[PDB]
Amino acid sequence: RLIYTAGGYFRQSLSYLEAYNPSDGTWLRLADLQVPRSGLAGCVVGGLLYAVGGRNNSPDGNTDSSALDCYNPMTNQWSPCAPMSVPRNRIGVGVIDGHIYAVGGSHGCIHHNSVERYEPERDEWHLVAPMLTRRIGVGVAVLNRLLYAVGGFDGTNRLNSAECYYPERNEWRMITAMNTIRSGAGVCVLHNCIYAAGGYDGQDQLNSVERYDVATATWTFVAPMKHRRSALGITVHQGRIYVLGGYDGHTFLDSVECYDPDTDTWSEVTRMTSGRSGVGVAVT
Repeated sequence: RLIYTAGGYFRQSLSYLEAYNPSDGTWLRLADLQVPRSGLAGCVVGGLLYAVGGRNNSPDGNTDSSALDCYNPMTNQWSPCAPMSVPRNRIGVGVIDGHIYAVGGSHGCIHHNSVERYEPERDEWHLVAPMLTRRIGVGVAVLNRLLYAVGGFDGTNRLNSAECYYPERNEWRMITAMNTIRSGAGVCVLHNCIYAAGGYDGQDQLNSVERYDVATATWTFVAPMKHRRSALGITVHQGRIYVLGGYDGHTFLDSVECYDPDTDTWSEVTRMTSGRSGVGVAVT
């Protein structure tokens, strides 16, 4: 299994699809995205890598994207899917029972609270209950088949609040808020906890990391990462967290850091071939 990073933005939206091999340290250059996109999200269903939403920021235009695209590692080809009902830049996504939930994001100055669900076996999107909060730059994680939306930016304020979607009741419920306000953080599930790493609080890019325990309903803070970063990509590979790229207020980072939970330590393990922020990332 490899860590795939798709899209991103290094002063313009990017088409790169690259795959990292934590074992031999190699970066594999795969098929370009059909359209350059940043602020997208990545996920995996079946063995298929999906790129969701984002925005095409190009020297001749600036269009937020409703698109869903599917990459097959067995053919090294991209294929389009049915698009979401609205464009969603700085989207969050989670996977539950083989269905892709697209959460939040922006379309122009519209900041979405709407959420929609993609079924790959019918190739179709349907709207579910909207969030309690408009969130762009929202982190999304799935724990025990419940969908968590964490932090983000509602158009006026950045958020430390988090809410939880129950698919069986089609309703959102507020949970305990994070310790720190974070937009553009990396949010993932590791072991049985939700991690929120980095982000932007409206004043500084953050290196802090905190994890939510459902049993205690408490957001604990763990060892901070080496480099402050917002709009970072994040994923879990072989029981460790990987954060990729991001923006630190000056530079688009190519640093990749890896978190080992048994030692509560962050290690810098590789550099991307080129610095970038707002990537989608997944493992397949």
